[PDB]
Amino acid sequence: EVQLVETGGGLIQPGGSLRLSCAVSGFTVSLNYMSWVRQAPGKGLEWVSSIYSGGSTFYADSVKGRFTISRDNSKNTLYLQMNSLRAEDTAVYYCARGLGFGELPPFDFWGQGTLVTVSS
Amino acid sequence: TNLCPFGEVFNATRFASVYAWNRKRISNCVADYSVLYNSASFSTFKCYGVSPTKLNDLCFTNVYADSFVIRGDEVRQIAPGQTGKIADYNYKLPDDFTGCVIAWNSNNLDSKVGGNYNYLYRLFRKSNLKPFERDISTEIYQAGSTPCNGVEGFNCYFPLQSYGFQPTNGVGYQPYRVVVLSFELLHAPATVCG
Repeated sequence: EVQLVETGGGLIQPGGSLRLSCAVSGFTVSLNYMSWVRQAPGKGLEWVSSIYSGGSTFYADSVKGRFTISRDNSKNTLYLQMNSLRAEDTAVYYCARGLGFGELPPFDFWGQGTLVTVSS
Repeated sequence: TNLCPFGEVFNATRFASVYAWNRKRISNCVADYSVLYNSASFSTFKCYGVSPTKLNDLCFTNVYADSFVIRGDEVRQIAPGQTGKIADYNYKLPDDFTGCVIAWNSNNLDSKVGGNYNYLYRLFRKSNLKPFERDISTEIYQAGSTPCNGVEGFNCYFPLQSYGFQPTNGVGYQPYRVVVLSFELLHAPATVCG
């Protein structure tokens, strides 16, 4: 069975930082194809970023550079150190596993969702 | 005088897959690089290390021909210090790349109706490939804790997948026959120029 943990919602301000976590069971985060996706009001299933099994990483246009991807091999969990955000980052981010490819990689799993509250 | 033909690579009948790419050691003959430069029948022509025009005055020791066909949108991934799917899982370039890569559209002779299943590309690997590395393997990939050899299902993934190349594909989903020339320099004298 594959379980998903989406935690890290809270009172956040643009330009600051917090930390996000994704926990999985079964396979390992450092060896499978993971991809970050988000859902927002007025927005579709917006792809955020991805990490490759060989070590490489790839982000979207508006999230490259500011965000960083993080993972722990023995902890079998994955992290998103959200750093230097903007006000337009208010969304619900979902952790998922990309099987193949396409416009977005096919995700057989969906996260439980955590809603980012960019508000002061 | 005394030319050796190179038409069995650029004008070859059939290529191979990206993870089964061929190498053609070339030495002690004459190159005609100005002709292939002024051919103007290739959509992509980036020639690393040296200037593409005035390279004819200098010749090196050995030239190895590498041939493969990829989709039309990963053409930027064949570059030194560049990441991607085939860059990190099918063909890795050295950072100090001084070679010469040629690519062109090839849907009209290889992308038949319904797509071709004769080309396979690697999907999963433990790490990135080293530069100038070939992996001739049919091993089913293990993506979990249970062993994956002779068994399928969850985390027992086949690393090789075909390509869907229909004639009605867009500009970013067409088979591009990509050839790259690697230049070698050593204590052995230069051989191929004219």
